Amino acid sequence: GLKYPAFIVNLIKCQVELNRKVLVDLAIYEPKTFKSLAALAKRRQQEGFAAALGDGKEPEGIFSRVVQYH
Amino acid sequence: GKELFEMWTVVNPMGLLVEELKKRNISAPESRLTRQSGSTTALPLYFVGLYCDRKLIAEGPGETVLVAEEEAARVALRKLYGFTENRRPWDYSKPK
Amino acid sequence: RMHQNQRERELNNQNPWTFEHIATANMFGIRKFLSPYDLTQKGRYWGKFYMPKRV
Amino acid sequence: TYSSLPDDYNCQVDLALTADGRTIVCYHPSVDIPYEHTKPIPQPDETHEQILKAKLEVRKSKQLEQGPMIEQLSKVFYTTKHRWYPHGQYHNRRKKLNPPRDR
Amino acid sequence: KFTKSRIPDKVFQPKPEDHEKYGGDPQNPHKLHIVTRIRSTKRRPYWEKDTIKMLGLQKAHSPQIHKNIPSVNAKLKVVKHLIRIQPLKLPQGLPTEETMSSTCLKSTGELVVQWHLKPVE
Amino acid sequence: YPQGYVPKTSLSSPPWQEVVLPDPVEETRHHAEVVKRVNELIATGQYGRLFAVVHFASHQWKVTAEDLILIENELDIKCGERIRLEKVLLVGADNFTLLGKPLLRKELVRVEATVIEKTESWPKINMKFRKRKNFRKKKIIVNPQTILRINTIEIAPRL
Amino acid sequence: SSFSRAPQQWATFARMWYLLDGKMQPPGKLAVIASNKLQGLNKPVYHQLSDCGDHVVII
Amino acid sequence: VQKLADQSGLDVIRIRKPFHTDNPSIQGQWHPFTNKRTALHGLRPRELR
RNA sequence: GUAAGUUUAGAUUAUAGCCAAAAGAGGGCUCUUCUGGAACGGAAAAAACCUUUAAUAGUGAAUAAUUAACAACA
Repeated sequence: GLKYPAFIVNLIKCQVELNRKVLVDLAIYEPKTFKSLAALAKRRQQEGFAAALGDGKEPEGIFSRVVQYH
Repeated sequence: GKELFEMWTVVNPMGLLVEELKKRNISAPESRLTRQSGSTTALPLYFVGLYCDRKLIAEGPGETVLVAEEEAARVALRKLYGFTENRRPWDYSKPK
Repeated sequence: RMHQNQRERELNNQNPWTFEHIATANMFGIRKFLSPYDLTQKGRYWGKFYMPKRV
Repeated sequence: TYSSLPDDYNCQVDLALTADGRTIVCYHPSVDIPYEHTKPIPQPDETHEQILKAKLEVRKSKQLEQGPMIEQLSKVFYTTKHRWYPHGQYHNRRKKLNPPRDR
Repeated sequence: KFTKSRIPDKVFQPKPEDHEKYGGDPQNPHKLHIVTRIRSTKRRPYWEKDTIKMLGLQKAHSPQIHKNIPSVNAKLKVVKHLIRIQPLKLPQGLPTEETMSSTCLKSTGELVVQWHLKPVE
Repeated sequence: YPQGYVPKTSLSSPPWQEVVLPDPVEETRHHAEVVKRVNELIATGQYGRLFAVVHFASHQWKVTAEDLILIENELDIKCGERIRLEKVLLVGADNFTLLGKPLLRKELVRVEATVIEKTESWPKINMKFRKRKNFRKKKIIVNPQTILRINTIEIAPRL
Repeated sequence: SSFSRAPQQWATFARMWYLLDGKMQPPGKLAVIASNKLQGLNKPVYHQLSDCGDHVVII
Repeated sequence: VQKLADQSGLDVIRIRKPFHTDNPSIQGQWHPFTNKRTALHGLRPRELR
């Protein structure tokens, strides 16, 4: 039930750096793992929608927290 | 990369399966048609699943119901003997 | 009234970008594609034709 | 019911974050087909060859000529007739004797 | 005849709202520019081609460090449409001989003097 | 009728359906329970083959034990030598998978490989397009290569 | 998984039968769905040389 | 001489793919019925029963 | 800000251009003057318009230009 732009973009916002070549391998050869990634991308999309509609200071989504490096 | 029955030749796989299930005191399986496509054409696909006590043990694909049903038997046997495709890789790590 | 309407249009226009600013400041190097008269006329005149809605 | 995808067809997705927040854990067990959703095998009346012979029934003119035979074949397999014609010796001698095999 | 042009001086006199938007105090001006070429010099007049070579901006998307002094600024105005300018920033101070080998420039414009490639925690 | 009420019409509501996310407090408890179960599965060793996605050279490879990989440059490793691949982005099994953000921790996963062959590529023809091309205005490119065999993938119960 | 080689290949490349209902629909939007399945672009194993189409029935 | 030592006698020609696996799948290869929900009594669409 | 410039010695070839964009002059041509161009991407095909610092291997990645645009009252 996902369009291509939504799927790819939201995975990036979760700090997942799999490339297109390897993603095709999982879909063909790892159907259950691909489904798990599908839910993750969908959830992050929903969190973004909630943050957009709700305005002001509100707690950020569980999966919308970005790990930092230095 | 070698499948079990490629190295061992077994005819009538269902007959062997029935005896093996008896040893562990399990009821004989019930064959049923889980999925179907293009039955009336010349290229049909069949999925047959062996159900035990209303619980699924194996599922197999085939061109014809008889072929698909026989395929389900081999899938079941492999799981019983633990020679599945996704089994633990052999271990050459040991230096001893 | 026409002159008064013209003044009103300039003051209340909501477009941040106008022909005059870009031409005079040579943003994009736009002057490569323009004539000297464009700076004077400010895009309200093209050939012999007058544009009544250009602001 | 935290998973945003229905769990009824392929697998059950359970997604969790570790305490440190550096790893994502996925639990996906398989879903088996319910017994109530299956049909009985039609035991009363099968090799695929027998199916083909019934489909490719030779009724008139004994073995048919090329053209009529090809029209019968195209209907059975849902193709056009052009597929079934042969080729000349130039193309047949170019074909590889032993093409490579992967696994 | 297409020729070199002179920009009116008013363009470079800022407004109070601009200071808020871009966040630069009209006092304590920054010292070093970061400049990158983001367009091409083909189909442009020869004076612009020469200046780009003077400023070292031959390769696109590679930053160059320059002084924020009037003589340099006069040249930058000529090629303003082909470049991007960002002020330099040194949160942790200028690099010393000890830290010279551990600097790294961020996209924000900050020259950090320690780079460990580890989570901040 | 409350203020700001619009009767139902075709355009009254947006086409999409708004959803309600689960509350944070309960979700965190469920997250901890899920992690506990998976760690027990690792601890008891209830898994078969494992497959990992490893970033090596400049490329990403889906990998499993006994697999063969070809790297298109020299490596400086002798033949028959064992190595450890240190950038792993995903490890998976039949029932569970682990994802790094963007990389997994060193403790969790260890992948080892061996150098099998060091070779060169077959000749590749490069012939630029130019007026008066000619058949001798041609170059042959051959690059060095190396082959690695993946040996093992291991996990530990430290989630 | 754990199938034999030939049944595994047969299952993956099998051709499916679909049904569409056209009452009150616009013909253009119906075509988009039908074209997608006829070419086989709904399968992750799609390739232009693999002949992976499906049957579509419209009423 | 060192190059000859490292080589295996296999022919140096075009190699179709960089990667070779004999066990490509752990969870099972994709077929059209994966990701399709079943139905009660196994009723194909519009079958009355 | 930046790395060229003059003098000495030797040497040919070339001496008809084309299109786009400005300003004029004889009234669509015809001259004079300043700027730009010669894709393997784009504008439908596309010397001259737009994006483009050289050229190498790879089953990696981020981007640029990008023929379409949403009949009354007031």
